[PDB]
Amino acid sequence: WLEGIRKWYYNAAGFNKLGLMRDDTIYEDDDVKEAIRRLPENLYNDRVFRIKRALDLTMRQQILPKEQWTKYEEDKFYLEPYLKEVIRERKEREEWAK
Amino acid sequence: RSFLCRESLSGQAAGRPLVASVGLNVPASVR
Amino acid sequence: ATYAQALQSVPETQVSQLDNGLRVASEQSSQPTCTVGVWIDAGSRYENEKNNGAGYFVEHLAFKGTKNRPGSALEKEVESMGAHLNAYSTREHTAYYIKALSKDLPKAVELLADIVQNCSLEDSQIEKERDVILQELQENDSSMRDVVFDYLHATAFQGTPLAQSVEGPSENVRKLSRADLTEYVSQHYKAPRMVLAAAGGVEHRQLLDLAQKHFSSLSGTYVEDAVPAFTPCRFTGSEIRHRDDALPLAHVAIAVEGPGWANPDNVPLQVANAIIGHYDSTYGGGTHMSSTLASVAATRKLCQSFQTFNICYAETGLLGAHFVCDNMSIDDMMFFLQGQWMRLCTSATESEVVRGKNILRNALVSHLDGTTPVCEDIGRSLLTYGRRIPLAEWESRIAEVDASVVREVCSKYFYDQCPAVAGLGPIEQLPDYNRIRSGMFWLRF
Amino acid sequence: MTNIRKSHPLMKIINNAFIDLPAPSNISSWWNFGSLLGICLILQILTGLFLAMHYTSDTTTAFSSVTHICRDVNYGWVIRYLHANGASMFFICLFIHVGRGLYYGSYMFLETWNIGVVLLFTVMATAFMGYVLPWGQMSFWGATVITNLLSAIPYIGTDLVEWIWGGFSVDKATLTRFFAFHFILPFIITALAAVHLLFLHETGSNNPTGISSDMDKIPFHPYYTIKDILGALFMMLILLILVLFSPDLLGDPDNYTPANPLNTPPHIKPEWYFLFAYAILRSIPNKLGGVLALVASILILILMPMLHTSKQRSMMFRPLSQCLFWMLVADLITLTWIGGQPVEHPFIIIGQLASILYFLIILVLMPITSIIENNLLKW
Amino acid sequence: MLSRFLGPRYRELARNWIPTASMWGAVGAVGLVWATDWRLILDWVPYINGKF
Amino acid sequence: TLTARLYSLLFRRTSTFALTIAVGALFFERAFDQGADAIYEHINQGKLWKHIKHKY
Ligand code: HEM
Ligand code: HEM
Repeated sequence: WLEGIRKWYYNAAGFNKLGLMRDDTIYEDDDVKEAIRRLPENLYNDRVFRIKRALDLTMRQQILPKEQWTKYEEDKFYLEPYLKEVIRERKEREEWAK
Repeated sequence: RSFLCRESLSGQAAGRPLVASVGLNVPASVR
Repeated sequence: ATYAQALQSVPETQVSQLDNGLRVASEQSSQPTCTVGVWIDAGSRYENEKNNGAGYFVEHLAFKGTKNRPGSALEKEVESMGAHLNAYSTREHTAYYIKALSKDLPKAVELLADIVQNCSLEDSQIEKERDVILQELQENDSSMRDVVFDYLHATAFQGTPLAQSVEGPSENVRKLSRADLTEYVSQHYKAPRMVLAAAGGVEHRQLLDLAQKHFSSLSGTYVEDAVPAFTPCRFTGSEIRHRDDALPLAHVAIAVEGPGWANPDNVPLQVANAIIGHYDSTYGGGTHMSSTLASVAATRKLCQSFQTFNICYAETGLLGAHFVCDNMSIDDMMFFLQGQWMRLCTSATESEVVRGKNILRNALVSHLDGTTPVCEDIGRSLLTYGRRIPLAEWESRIAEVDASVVREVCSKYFYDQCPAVAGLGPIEQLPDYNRIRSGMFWLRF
Repeated sequence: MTNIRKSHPLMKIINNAFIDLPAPSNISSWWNFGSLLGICLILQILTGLFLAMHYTSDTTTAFSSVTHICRDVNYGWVIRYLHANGASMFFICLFIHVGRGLYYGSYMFLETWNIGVVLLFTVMATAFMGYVLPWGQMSFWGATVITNLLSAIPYIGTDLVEWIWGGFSVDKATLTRFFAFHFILPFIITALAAVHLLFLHETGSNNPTGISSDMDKIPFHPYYTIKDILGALFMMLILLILVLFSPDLLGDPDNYTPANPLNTPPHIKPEWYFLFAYAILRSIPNKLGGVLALVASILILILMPMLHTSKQRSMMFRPLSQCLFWMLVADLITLTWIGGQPVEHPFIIIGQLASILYFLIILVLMPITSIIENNLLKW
Repeated sequence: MLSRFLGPRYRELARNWIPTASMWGAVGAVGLVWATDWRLILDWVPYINGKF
Repeated sequence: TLTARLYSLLFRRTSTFALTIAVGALFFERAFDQGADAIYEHINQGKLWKHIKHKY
């Protein structure tokens, strides 16, 4: 089933190994930077700590133990609610320029 | 904008309560 | 009731004229208040170098005393009825308007007749008024917008009476005696160049008979034969920079030669101007403002306040912008602002033209609200145009313009025309005149 | 008082360049190759000068002069073979740098990527012109073939090839022009590399993870200076192995023969680093199609920023894209192997398939894989 | 990009810049002909064909 | 004025300016080359090869 292949790919992706939440791995274009700026303080601080710890781990080429990996159902989508709004605003601006 | 004559000061003593006003296309005004 | 239907209603501007030549024009709608005033065709542009500032003196001394009304009795009568008497004098027109109730019309016209016909011009009051005008000059020195606009006129219309300031240099005000002022009154306050305009609860027949019974003594004869003639002016593309680094902000105004009063190209150009629009720091529109320059300024906090003007005299006028901003913002705006004009001269779109048309319609309708602005419109239009243009005609001319018309008129007036930059204050980054003139054309086009 | 390092304008530029430049702490060893390229460039220039001080540029006395460098100049063979093998090291580092840019999504830095493509073009041109200078059989015939390729250009082809030849074939004029351009070009490469670093510094380096490393930054000096020093030492070890033990490992023996225009080598091939494109042009039958595929094989790096469709910049978290990338690398090695081999069945079919698969991966398979990738992460 | 640039205002801008861009292309064509001394084109213009 | 007509017919647009410059150079090259060559041949009449090809 589709969710099975999604979970298998989540395991094979690798950013779960570095304790990295899904939205942390997104590329940072203008929409993404504006979305990150829009984040609340607690979420921003958690995001920056996760990114810094992952950068440390990749510099030392190690991953956290089996227990402290982000699971499939613990991988919340925190950036998505703001990113979708930013995308909608950009699309509205383009449609007005249309 | 200074004032050093009666004619310039004339009309500068407020006699009505202040009413702030700001728009979206018009600059802010007070009275 | 649609826009067009409401536009037609527009109570008319019934216009008449006495034997002397003083055109009487009124506009009755409903109100118990009415604004009545005369719009003489005096001003700085009719003043020579020696007597410049005579009009300002005459306006100052108008309300102080008359022959029939000894003095402060005039002010007592004006205040006792609740009338707010006021006056002003531009470079072209000078006007007095009693702004009072409808029932006080017979007395209001009488008061205006006394002021504009029998003025004491007392030497003692002249001497007391002399200090006040000098004080007013020190007042206006502080006002940066007024001085930058005076610099604009001085550097643009140099060598012509139009470049003269309305108040006058602070040397003529200390020498203008009764003789010069009396000549000004007897040579400019003439019946043909006067418009007795009233608006509100005013009856055209009532205004006509009041004018007949009061302003009959007005004459149109110009002394022996001395008839001051209108002198064409020469827009001289130049620049002036009064650099005073202690000033907080740098007022910079740049304009080119626009059209005259009668030129139809005024209607398109204003639309183009409405496309650029105007901005102040305390707006709140911010980044989402439709005008490109407004959004750029608000996004980067470039300026504090920019606005576009359409100063328009009889045969010529100024057309451009005036922006107040900090020291390290003058150049960038002069890049963006000009970047707008060239774009408007080459890439005008239907959407922005429609926006400008709507802005112009709204401005024309909103400005004509209240009895006093209507009186202003009648008085100014009977002199500049010779008739009061109804709102329906304005709507028709606005509907005529489109993107092609805007592009053509902007290319005619803006593209590759020498400007008249005039700065003030901490103007260091202000681009050199060659840079500005280069920016007045686009190499892609 | 001001610190001279941060106040003297020259030392200020050096400081902002590679003293206090904020660099990510987790950049892998694959970034060191960047410095290696510059190091190689510097080394090349030095050796080039010491080669230009004993090398005439005349057809009559070109090849012999080179022998005089190897047989007579005190410590001359070392300089000559140092140049010859440093060219190969330069191209190894260049290819690894391009691969690193493809993998970790460093091509998202658009201006640096385009400047790098220009640097690549210039480097291949310089190396090709350099290979002609020894005037061996391979140099002469390779120059002849490559310039004859330009005759396929419509209208202005024959005139262009005659003009570049300075005549009607590869001869004294062509050799002298090639020497002059080989001399000047590396300085243009140096200027372009300075521009490359300039454009890079306005955005900072990209870490393997792709995520912005602004929170975790370290000064360049105490760490990456010594890291690049170690990388340079390892590259020096490899290059010196090549020079001292098998100097002509990556070199066709036919080059050690005077360029005789009346006798072709039984097999004509470029140097190894030029085979990947060469085989590509061998795949296309049409003569102009060969030139177009040749130029596209390198110019397709321009489309990388536009063809990117995955929500993630890097490729550490894209397994399917990783298999695709390694398929592309294996295909490149396949083309390199095929190019040296003579045109004959089955190498014709394998070369055509390799070129087709290369273009298919670059333009089609990678973006489609990225689009499939996004759906698997609910975006 | 494939649809953001496809708009009525964008089409109008294209029409506005068609004369400028087209005669810029004419500028480039004439400059190329002059620089390369293209006989195939210059053989037709009078008083210039006398050069050859 | 002729100059004013030339300006606001063929000088206002910088692209029209470039086209004018291109055509002007096209004609000026021929005119200048012809004039200079004619002058130079006139100064050295009978001393160039082109003036003595007929003899041989
Ligand atoms: C003349 C040869 C070249 C030199 C000397 C050179 C120099 C450098 C250096 C020193 C760096 C920083 C270290 C690094 O990240 O590797 C760098 C980064 C980079 N170069 Fe090059 N380069 C060259 C060729 C190329 C080529 C051919 C490309 C691809 C077209 C390219 C694209 C890049 C990119 C994308 C980066 C940024 C990588 C990152 O930030 O992770 N360069 N270059
Ligand atoms: C971009 C860096 C450079 C590269 C990649 C490069 C590449 C080459 C190559 C491949 C050869 C042929 C070697 C052989 O067949 O034996 C060569 C030869 C030569 N190069 Fe360079 N070169 C570079 C820089 C320079 C510079 C800067 C100079 C001048 C100072 C120079 C001067 C020479 C000379 C004189 C030869 C002929 C000697 C010989 O072939 O062994 N090179 N170069």
